[PDB]
Amino acid sequence: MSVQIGNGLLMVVAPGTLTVGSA
Amino acid sequence: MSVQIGNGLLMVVAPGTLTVGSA
Amino acid sequence: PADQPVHNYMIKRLDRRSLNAAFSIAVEALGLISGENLDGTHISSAMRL
Repeated sequence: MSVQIGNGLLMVVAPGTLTVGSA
Repeated sequence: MSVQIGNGLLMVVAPGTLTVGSA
Repeated sequence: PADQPVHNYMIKRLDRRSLNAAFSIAVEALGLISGENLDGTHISSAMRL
């Protein structure tokens, strides 16, 4: 009763790298 | 040219549930 | 008087400057793209687009 949907949130913030580089 | 690295971010915020419960 | 050939050595230093931009994101419109609160109806996908 303690593990991974905030430890969810926690690991896979992962598949976001662009946050593009362009205006 | 529109799908999943912000739809990346979007789905798998998932593997984070603790964000522990303890001080 | 005569002369000698003269040399010299110079050292130019680097510089650092970082230009940065920042773009904000909405709060209300956070599900449509997502599926936490996305719903199987037909209007949610339209607002999603």
